[PDB]
Amino acid sequence: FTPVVLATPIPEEVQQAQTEIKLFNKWSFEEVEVKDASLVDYVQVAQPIFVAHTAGRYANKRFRKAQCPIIERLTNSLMMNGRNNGKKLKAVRIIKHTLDIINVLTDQNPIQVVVDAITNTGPREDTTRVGGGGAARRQAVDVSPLRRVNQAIALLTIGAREAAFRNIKTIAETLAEELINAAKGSSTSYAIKKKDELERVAKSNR
Amino acid sequence: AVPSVQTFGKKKSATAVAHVKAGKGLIKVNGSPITLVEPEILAFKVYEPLLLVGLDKFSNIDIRVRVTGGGHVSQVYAIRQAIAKGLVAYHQKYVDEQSKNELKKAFTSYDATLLIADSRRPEPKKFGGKGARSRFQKSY
Amino acid sequence: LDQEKYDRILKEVPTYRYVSVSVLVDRLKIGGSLARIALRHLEKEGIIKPVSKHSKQAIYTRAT
Amino acid sequence: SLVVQEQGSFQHILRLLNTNVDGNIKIVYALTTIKGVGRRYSNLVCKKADVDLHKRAGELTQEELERIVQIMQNPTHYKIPAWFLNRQNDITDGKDYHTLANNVESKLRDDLERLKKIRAHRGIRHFWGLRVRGQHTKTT
Amino acid sequence: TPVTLAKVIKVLGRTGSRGGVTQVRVEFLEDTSRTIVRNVKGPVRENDILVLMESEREARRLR
Amino acid sequence: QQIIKIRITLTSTKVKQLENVSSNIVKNAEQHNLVKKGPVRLPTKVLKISTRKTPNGEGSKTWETYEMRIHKRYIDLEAPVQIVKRITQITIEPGVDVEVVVAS
Amino acid sequence: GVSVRDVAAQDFINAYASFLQRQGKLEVPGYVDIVKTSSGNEMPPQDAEGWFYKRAASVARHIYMRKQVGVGKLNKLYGGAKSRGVRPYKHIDASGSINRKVLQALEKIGIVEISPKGGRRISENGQRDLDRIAAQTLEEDE
Amino acid sequence: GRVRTKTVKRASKALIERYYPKLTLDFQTNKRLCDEIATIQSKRLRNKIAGYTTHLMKRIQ
RNA sequence: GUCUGCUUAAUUGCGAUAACGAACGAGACCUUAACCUACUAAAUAGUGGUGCUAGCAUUUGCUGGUUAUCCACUUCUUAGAGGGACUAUCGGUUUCAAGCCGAUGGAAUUUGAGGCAAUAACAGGUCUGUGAUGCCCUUAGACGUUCUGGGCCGCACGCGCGCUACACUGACGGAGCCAGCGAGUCUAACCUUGGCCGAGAGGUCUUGGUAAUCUUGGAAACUCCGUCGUGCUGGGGAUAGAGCAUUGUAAUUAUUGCUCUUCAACGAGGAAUUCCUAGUAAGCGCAAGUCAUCAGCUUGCGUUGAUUACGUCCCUGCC
Repeated sequence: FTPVVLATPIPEEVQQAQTEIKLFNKWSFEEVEVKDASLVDYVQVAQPIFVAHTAGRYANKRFRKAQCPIIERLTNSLMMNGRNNGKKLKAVRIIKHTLDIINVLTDQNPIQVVVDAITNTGPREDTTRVGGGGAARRQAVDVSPLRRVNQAIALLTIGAREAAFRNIKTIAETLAEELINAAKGSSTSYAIKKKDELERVAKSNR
Repeated sequence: AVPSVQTFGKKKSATAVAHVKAGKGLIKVNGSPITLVEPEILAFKVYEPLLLVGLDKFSNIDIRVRVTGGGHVSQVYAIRQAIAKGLVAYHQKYVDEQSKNELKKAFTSYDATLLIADSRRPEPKKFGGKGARSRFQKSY
Repeated sequence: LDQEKYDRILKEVPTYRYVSVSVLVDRLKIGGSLARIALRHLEKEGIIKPVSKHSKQAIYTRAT
Repeated sequence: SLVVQEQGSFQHILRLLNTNVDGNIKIVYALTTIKGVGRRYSNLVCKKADVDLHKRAGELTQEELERIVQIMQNPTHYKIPAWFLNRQNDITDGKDYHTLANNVESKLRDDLERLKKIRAHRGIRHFWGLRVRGQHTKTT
Repeated sequence: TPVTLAKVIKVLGRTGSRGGVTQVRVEFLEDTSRTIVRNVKGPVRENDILVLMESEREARRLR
Repeated sequence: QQIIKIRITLTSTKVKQLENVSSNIVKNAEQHNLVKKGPVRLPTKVLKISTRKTPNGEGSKTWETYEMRIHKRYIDLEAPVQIVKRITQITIEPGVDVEVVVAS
Repeated sequence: GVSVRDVAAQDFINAYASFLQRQGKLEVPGYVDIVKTSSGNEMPPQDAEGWFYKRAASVARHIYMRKQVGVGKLNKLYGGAKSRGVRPYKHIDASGSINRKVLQALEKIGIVEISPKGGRRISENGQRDLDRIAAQTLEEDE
Repeated sequence: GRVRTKTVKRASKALIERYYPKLTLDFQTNKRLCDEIATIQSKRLRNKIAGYTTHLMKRIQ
């Protein structure tokens, strides 16, 4: 379907791939959606990144954290463990990996199972520190859904991190070993074995 | 004659020079065309703008982009601005005027840099403490 | 390294779908130094068909 | 290129200088479970030697155990450039030589007890159990 | 496990010692005209669909 | 009539005497009509001597950044041994240095 | 029509490396297996080999890319920082020696030359020998 | 903040008395004018007088 | 006068007022980072055109090399003059006062940032910077001067400031392969290439450079292409044995480095408790300040670069 014939052959593989089409031309963001009502509105499915980097003026305006592409509040977290602190290009050479080890293992739309590790991974029934005295109760109150997803990424990063940690497994195989088992969530993961562990510290205090 | 018109590029440090003339195909960056990107993961940064539009348009439009300033990712927007910049400097001086309006409603959508370079500064440093808003240790 | 480590390997790593070198130390356990070898070997029409990149990860896979 | 079919002459622990070695470890070390040798005299006695640098410590012809006990101990002969060295000028017996396994432990020893006969300050500050290089250590 | 999804109407006044709590009305999306006044924890607005499996505790204003 | 291609190289601490001298310069020389350029205008050096404020450790750690900002400024000018000398003598002034690095 | 630029930064590396491995002319200086290149590397080059024929296409593509330079220039380039250990990590300038001797061996055939102002300029051959071999490394990409 | 000042108000409030007629809200036509009238220090100060004024003729009507 | 109130980064300003109008501070001002396709010039910055030219195409093309082959340029890169922004323009929001949001244009939270920093002081520190200096003491068996040797580096331990790491989101390796702040030799040894000798650490011949003119355009995080495969490892690099080097009259209480082997803890850090609102937090480097050397510090820069608010008086602290 029409190869440009410009000396400089700038691809006919990444020309039929991204002319016919938008979006990162490995994963098609194209009939992939969200299945809950609450975390629509507060989790971009995608404005087109044709890669997984925007300057990023996301915290001036008290909200736009919203407008922030999910994929690039993720690579965002990983950003740590302190020593890397700064490295985004190590963090996209790692999640540009992650989306191939979900596609490969399940056989899914993996950018969706990326999204289903969001709404499922969110703590709703959550506590707060009432002050209150020397001792009081964590009046149990359901976060906005704003906060929720702040946690739903935050959680996931503090347990697929120890898994490489004296580990044969290179976060690419533990991250996708968390999201497949965190959406099926299961409890072989770390959210649905803390998310539940905060529901479950509240259900009393309440 | 030559028909040439033409521009600069600017993101936090350096420049490019799009010499957008009349030839046959080419898109030379640093003495090395764009298939040959440079920090080859970001590689897709510049690949959006040839296709964000017809790889159709840029057959006509020849860009020898020299790239100085500004560590590797600085200039990446500087050479992005400049292929669009002039995208409308060709589509302003040369190719009409609604071809700058059909564009900029394509190119305005990622509503990003692309067209308008970044604003943000590095903050000056001070006395006492080390990157910027840091104050030295405390005592008692 | 003896001769029920390579033929456990090849009859187990044609339709064995997801692989690496963390895949041969957790499934076939000892080695790794060697492993990135009897995987990659060949690449005879009946070993692994990959979507692998560089060095730093070698993410391989199914001939079919 | 494959899993190499290692027969048992894979032999599974090794013994070089009485001083232990392990036998399915990637060599240059293994020559490093030793005194007085460490991946630099080790990547010469293997290049001046007909070696593998990727073989293990068990997988060792013996013509490659006795040539690799042998360059070791000799020093100037299979080009050992003498700056390459520790017993740099004896200064008691010159000499161009190597202080080894059992022997870096009784020569560490015999260098302190040509300056404790003296009564000076390179082996009297080793003598008070506290350090000779000039600093103030208290923390440690 | 019955989930009642309740929509926030009127964000009211700030609370808590540390400003960790807003107050909150809510309009029950899924039974409109009910208009209960719970609490929540977040940096809120009007229209944050809000999630409660606890239908209902109706809450009172915490130092 | 021996021609010479002189080069005029200035420096001061005030942008107001100084600018004064390539207005006077290049219009006490286009009177003379000379073959010249226009007041070239060289990167602004610009010294910041950090110093603490106190006379004695004591006292918070409480510092200064005083500096001379020159505006370096040069020119051109042909003309024999007669009408570069009548030009160098005239601009005559407070604040300022003129060299005549001559090009015979 | 067919460039050194039009082609990548490690195929030309490994496909002039297996050209200058299999030329024999190239000479190979006597402290070019042992000796640590750079002194903060502990490890010399992990090849021990014809890094010398991988530093013979680097050096060489590197010249031509610019005008002229070398030996106290390929002195600031090939090393990196330092491993000071404990002491906050520090640049270290190689050893002018090996490429002060490939630069006097490239001098031999007609690849690299001495640029007037002086020091290494590729000749007029030389370049002939890099536009022949950027078009033989463009067809392992094609 | 964004909170206005005396020198400013009391400079527009003196002005607004005489010059309601030349008077406007395109404030970029006052800015010019507001020099021919006041004898102002600054450029910044001046751009904050007329800002206020335009906050008079936009509510006066 | 110097204030109920509203106002701000602010005794910063409208307004209320037997209080009228001024001085210092703050702000104004000076430094630097941004912008000027208008000026003024550049074989110590670079363009095309020009040959001379070295390759691939042969299609005129594409890829070069050339401190002069010539010139012509001045976006670039430097840098002088200069200009330029005031929260501007409507819209709101208010005592329709001072002010505060938002969206457009814009290069552009006090434009960012420092530096100067009254009023009164503190018995804070310092005669161990002084040939600034009171008064005591010292004056040749001196507490003054100087050749040596060790000493401030001595450890069961108590307390701060810090470096690498508990991984496959990493460690090892080829192969891509990228800045900015500097500095620098003169009366003599500061930077060193290049081209050799050394596995290396280096050695050296010889070279340039009082420096946009030389080393000096090639720094690391990384993209490359993979080996390692959940094995305290192929994370960890402790402590050790020798040699070989490179300085230093002195290398011992190994100044550093290399060459190879010994393979110490720790498997994410309790009662505590810091610093931080934008190129900001933090990590990967390097040039200077020492200096003969020996940085795990001091300063300064950039190259990648986000979370989180953009608000309160719960606290402390001070007004």
